[PDB]
Amino acid sequence: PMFIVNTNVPRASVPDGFLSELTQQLAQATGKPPQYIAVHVVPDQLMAFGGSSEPCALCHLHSIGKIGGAQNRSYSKLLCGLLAERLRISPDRVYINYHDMNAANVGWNNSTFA
Amino acid sequence: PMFIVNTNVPRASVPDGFLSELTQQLAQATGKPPQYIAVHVVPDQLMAFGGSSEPCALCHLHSIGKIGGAQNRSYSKLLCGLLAERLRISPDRVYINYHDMNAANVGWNNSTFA
Amino acid sequence: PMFIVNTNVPRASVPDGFLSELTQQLAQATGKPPQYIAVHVVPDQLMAFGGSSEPCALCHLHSIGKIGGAQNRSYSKLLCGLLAERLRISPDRVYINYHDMNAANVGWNNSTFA
Repeated sequence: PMFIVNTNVPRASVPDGFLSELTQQLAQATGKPPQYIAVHVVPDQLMAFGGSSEPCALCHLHSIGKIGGAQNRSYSKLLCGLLAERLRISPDRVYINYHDMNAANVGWNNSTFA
Repeated sequence: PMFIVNTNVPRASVPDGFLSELTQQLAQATGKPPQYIAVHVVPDQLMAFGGSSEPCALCHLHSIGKIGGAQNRSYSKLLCGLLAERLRISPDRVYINYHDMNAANVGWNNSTFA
Repeated sequence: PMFIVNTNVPRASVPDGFLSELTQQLAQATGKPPQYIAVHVVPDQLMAFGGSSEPCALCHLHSIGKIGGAQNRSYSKLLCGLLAERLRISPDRVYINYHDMNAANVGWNNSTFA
């Protein structure tokens, strides 16, 4: 899995430990080994949500499998909860796009996962 | 819907009001309410288009529906026009990727849009 | 085609000439003219891979065709090789997502590629 969060929250408001927390919680939610989880946080962005520059987050989760209606609801509750608790972003100002990647379309370690 | 523009144009060259203009124009183009439109502009990037570094833009539009051949031509005319007028980016140095998202694959407000 | 590399490697560690080298190597690999290749490098990012903040890269290649099992293996060896040689990133700390775009879903120059 690969997770990115783009946010207008400033860098100083991203707490120490946040990447590690994202890694751990995504491993557990997806079932994937922690070694395969990559996370990326991009603060200080020029963004708006509904026209407003109040705190918001625009995100993507790419995964080989483990994407589907029920799973994605669970991920959204998890990830919105973390963004609310840690970055003080309202859940209704978060979008997360879920992308089910075929293994042949993910490169890693000089090859692909097919 | 959510829209990102990655550009090498400097931040000071992004005019005041630009995020709002994008929000408004995308609401009208997609037909979705402005409350549901999110926009993200990433200036000052290290980029090349066709081997050169004049102003350029690499973009993505993620929408739940409202993506298709004729719609996308109209969005491209609209968005290239805005990037030309406001950021002085030639239309032949813009790529926009259109992504039709399923509602179950978009998280928001602790759940999905399904 | 367009390629993005997000990395925690600092900007000063990105060699002069890297954008041009990516352009040329991707033109050759995809078989597309260099004029149609766009590249975007994003250093200094807050990211982790497997929980670790050692050097890593998270990448995307969007192409209208020229995406498939064997092609993507070849791209991954090429790109991991460049990231190792030029940015000193371990291949096993690189993900590259390959996205085969429909021509009608790519805007350019006021229209689409359809």
